[PDB]
Amino acid sequence: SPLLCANSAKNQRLLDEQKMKVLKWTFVTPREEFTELLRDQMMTANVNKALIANMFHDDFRYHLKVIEQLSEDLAGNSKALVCNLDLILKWLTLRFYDTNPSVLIKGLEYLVQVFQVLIDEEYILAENEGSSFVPHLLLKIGDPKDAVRNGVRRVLRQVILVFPFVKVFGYVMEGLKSKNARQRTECLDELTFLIESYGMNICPQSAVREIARQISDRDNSVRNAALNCIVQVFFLSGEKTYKMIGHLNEKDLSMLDERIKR
Repeated sequence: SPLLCANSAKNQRLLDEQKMKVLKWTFVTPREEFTELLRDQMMTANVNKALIANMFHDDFRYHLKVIEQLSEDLAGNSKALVCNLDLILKWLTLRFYDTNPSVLIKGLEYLVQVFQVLIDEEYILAENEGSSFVPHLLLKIGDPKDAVRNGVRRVLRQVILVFPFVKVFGYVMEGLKSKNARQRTECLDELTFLIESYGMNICPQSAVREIARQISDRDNSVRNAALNCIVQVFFLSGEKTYKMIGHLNEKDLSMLDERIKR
């Protein structure tokens, strides 16, 4: 019984969601209705039933096992992975809310192997796969742990190769609303990377406004990140930036300009 079955069941899952027959995979915190839906869908998809059992075990050590098994299975059976990609991405989004660093690091490593396969096979993420996955992944970009943050960034920078970079930009932008200052800081740095990489086509005037608001943040790391980001906008946009940043604390302007230069 292979771990994952190459079938076309993803079509019905995508239709189910579009037609409102199952919950859209979106939430602040995942509760049991999402766990039951995912387990139902994996059942229906002929995912190995022992794997399913391990997937929804409470003990994180069975999650590490699941990831190890999927990682080994990926070389020989990439077709099956792709056929079940949406289920696997969903299962990892649940693991993003668990507090175990080992599970995050190993899940992120696996994801790097997965997205490399998608890139190599020229697979294009369904709208639903991207939407179900990226907001939850981005939640970890501000993790306390260095290896988690690096893993999230590595995966995120693969996602943009197989999913619209304008949509990813949008999801990163949402991170500015976090109550967590490290989340705001890391999302700001990511915006800077994306703007340097894609140019101002990816960054409308309204986003610039939004980014500039973060300069007045009390947390010094958020302030320094927003400044670096507006500076990068300045290098691509020139004095028109000053019309885009809205209207700022003249202390900011001093900090902005003294970073704009030097």
